Amino acid sequence: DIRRAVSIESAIEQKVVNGDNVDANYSKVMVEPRANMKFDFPTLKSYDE
Amino acid sequence: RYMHNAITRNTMFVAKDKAPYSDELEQPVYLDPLARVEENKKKLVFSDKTIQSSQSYV
Amino acid sequence: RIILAGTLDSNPIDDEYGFKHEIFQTSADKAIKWAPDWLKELRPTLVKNSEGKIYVKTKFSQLLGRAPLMVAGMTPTTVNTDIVSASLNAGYHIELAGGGYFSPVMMTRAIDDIVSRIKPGYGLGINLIYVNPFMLQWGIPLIKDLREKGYPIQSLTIGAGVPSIEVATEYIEDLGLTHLGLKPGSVDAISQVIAIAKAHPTFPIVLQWTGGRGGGHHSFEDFHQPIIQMYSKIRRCSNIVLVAGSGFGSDEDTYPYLSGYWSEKFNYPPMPFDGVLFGSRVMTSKESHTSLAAKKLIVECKGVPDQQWEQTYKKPTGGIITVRSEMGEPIHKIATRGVMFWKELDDTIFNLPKNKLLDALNKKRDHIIKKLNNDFQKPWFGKNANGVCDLQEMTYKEVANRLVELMYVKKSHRWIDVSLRNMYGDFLRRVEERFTSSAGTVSLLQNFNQLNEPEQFTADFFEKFPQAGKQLISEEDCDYFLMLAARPGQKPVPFVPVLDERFEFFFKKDSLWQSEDLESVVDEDVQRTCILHGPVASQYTSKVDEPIGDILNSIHEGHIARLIKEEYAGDESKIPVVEYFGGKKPASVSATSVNIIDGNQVVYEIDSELPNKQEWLDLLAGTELNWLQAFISTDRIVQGSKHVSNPLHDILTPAKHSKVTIDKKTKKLTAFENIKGDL
Amino acid sequence: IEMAWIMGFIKYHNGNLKGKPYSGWVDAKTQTPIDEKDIKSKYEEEILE
Ligand SMILES: NC(=O)c1ccc[n+]([C@@H]2O[C@H](COP(=O)([O-])OP(=O)(O)OC[C@H]3O[C@@H](n4cnc5c(N)ncnc54)[C@H](OP(=O)(O)O)[C@@H]3O)[C@@H](O)[C@H]2O)c1
Ligand SMILES: Cc1cc2nc3c(=O)[nH]c(=O)nc-3n(C[C@H](O)[C@H](O)[C@H](O)COP(=O)(O)O)c2cc1C
Repeated sequence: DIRRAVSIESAIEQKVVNGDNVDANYSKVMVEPRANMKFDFPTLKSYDE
Repeated sequence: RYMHNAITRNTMFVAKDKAPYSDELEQPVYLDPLARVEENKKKLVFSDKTIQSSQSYV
Repeated sequence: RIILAGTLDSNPIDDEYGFKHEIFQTSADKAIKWAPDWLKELRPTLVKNSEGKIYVKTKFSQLLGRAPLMVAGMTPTTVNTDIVSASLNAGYHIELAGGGYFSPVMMTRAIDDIVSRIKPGYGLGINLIYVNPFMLQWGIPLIKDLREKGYPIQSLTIGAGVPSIEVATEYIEDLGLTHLGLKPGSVDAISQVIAIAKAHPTFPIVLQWTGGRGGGHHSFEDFHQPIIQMYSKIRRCSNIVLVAGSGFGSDEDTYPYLSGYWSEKFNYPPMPFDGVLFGSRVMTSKESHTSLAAKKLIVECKGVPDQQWEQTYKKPTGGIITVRSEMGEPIHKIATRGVMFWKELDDTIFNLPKNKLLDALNKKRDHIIKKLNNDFQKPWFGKNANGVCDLQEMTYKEVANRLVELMYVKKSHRWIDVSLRNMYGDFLRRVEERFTSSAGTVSLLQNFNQLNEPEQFTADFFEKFPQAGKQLISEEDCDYFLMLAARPGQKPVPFVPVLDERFEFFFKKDSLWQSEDLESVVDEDVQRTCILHGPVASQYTSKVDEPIGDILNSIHEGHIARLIKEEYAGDESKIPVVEYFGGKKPASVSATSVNIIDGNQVVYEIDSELPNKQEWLDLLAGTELNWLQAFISTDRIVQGSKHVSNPLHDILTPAKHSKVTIDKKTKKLTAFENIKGDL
Repeated sequence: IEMAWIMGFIKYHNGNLKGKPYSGWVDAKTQTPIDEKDIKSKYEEEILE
């Protein structure tokens, strides 16, 4: 709990000093995934193969 | 491309309304084993130039 | 003067003619109510400034204290903050093209760059477009507090539409403007303008008359016939300053219009004009952002005489045709392959109703795409497998590369617009969103500012997504693409992605800026471009890249030489000389200078009742033009390129038991007043 | 998402959705947009049911 609370406090202290406008830029913009329904005919091997 | 378009617009199955041949061509196609559909206006339709043509036996 | 000596039922509401009694007014001499003589009253005359400079004293020059040759305010050309400033320093007045700004902050920035570069104290105008209720949504409130801060904006011309009367009340009284310009096109619009001026008989109103022979947007009405019925009822409103433009490019070209001897063609009295504005004549100036090839094309296109400007609706007339707008308003434009294609499209597809539109596009698809890739400026987007094609037959990688090629100028390493940059980035956000699966990982696109050089970024990016180079654009990522291409608040797309009912919605919108930057054109061929121009004015646009100051000076000097030869017998010494030019009327216009008493060693006591304010100011002013007459009569005091109210203009308000002292030829004014019995 | 589509759980709505332009998957019962991930976590119980 103390390592949790001290972390929270130093996070919010930075969010005040540095301002809440750059701290969102520290959180990386993660990528949402979509579905990629293809049709994908059976894969043709090469001739010599 | 087609599958994506369809599955989005609920038109996977497009019911045909008119046959590839026209009523006046529905018989002449039946007698010619070489008369085959050509395409125009983004449609696959039978014509008269394809029926009993003199060039389909080269 | 006409005296209806038959009947005694005076008087007509506008006093057009006299009645029986006006023979009888036996006040010592005041009976003689003269008739307006336009040839004598408002004739163009000369006047020398104390610096030795010669001006063309008109009713308009008198308002603006400068030559009577103003510059319209076209959206493509006049929006460039350089041409407008570099010609204010030339001494001629310009209205800033408000149409070219979509945000208050951008226009404010441009204004501030203007103020910093023009001479200290000069003022400028702002041309707005009344049919953009969004632009009048934020522009007007901007002008309010900006004028409240005191920026040198000295005019607001409301083009492409005349406002209602009660909103013109707000346009006049609240925002502290000096003069208001209006661009009427219909005789009824002129009636509306007069209805406006009579509502505020003291606030000056600049009536900018433009016929149909002009450039850019367009009017059907002939140039003369409207005013030939209204010149009289206008001049009976002393506040309206009348300016005629729409196809003036040379000094002698417009000199009959200034002099008024143009009416001779119609067996009418000479009907002089106050001032003359300019449109397309200036676009070939050096200080304009018109593309060099576009200026060269303009110089190439021959003019058209006024008697045959109406044939512009049919053929290239000297290389200029009209065409319907998005809303069917005509728009005079130069005639290029792209413009011809525009006209043909409007002629056959766009005139049709909504229903058969789809089919007409279907049967003409390939032919349209032909010229859209060949002759137009917003080309057909899809181009895959070395063939022109539809959108849904392109891989993601080639889609992105096409977006780059059509939204990023590789020469100047910049985007056409940062909002297009954000569109591109928002599209890559969907690409990566697609080709990834249950990742919760970092996106290669954290800040769109990475896109300021996409050419290499995307190229290396498609390595983390190889198959996007080979899987075609999906439909759900295609309709999303379109939904991007028409999101609000974004600059319209520089190409055409589809053929649907919104075809013109992609085809016509924002088809103006490309003449400024032909480098965004796919091949930098001006024949793709939409350049606005006036048919009749083109027969003077013979020199290219001449300084904007030289043009107006070249014509003002011609006017001065002509008016010297004609009305001053080739002798310049006869020209009246004034210290400064403006503000007070030197010609005895209907303004109270008779109750102005001038003197050398003068004192005149005053009490609380007599007089009212304005005439007291005038009494104090003196008749002739001196620094004191100026300072007491000036409406505006410059504070380092500011225009703040005149201090004396209220502190010298008439007061009880006071007295002022103007002694030794105005070498000092001395105001007194009673304190505790003492003065 | 396919089993959702053929069971009538989602419908690819397009156009304006409550004012905003939209081109994507939408719930079928309440007609509110749904990301491509919430499909499983939201319906997998019902589909297999
Ligand atoms: N009287 C004449 O002789 C004459 C001559 C030429 C032009 N005109 C008039 O002046 C206007 C000139 O404008 P135009 O035709 O070039 O524009 P347009 O093609 O009519 O398109 C303008 C629209 O695009 C949006 N837009 C444009 N730039 C944007 C940006 N940077 N960011 C966000 N949104 C943007 C605006 O949306 P918002 O609603 O969000 O602003 C606006 O509604 C014409 O509409 C025409 O009627 C008159
Ligand atoms: C290059 C060019 C740009 C123009 N831009 C505008 C504009 O943004 N708003 C407007 O009400 N009129 C605009 N006009 C029309 C002019 O202000 C004026 O009405 C017309 O040019 C006068 O015709 P003239 O050039 O033959 O004297 C433009 C005209 C030209 C040649």
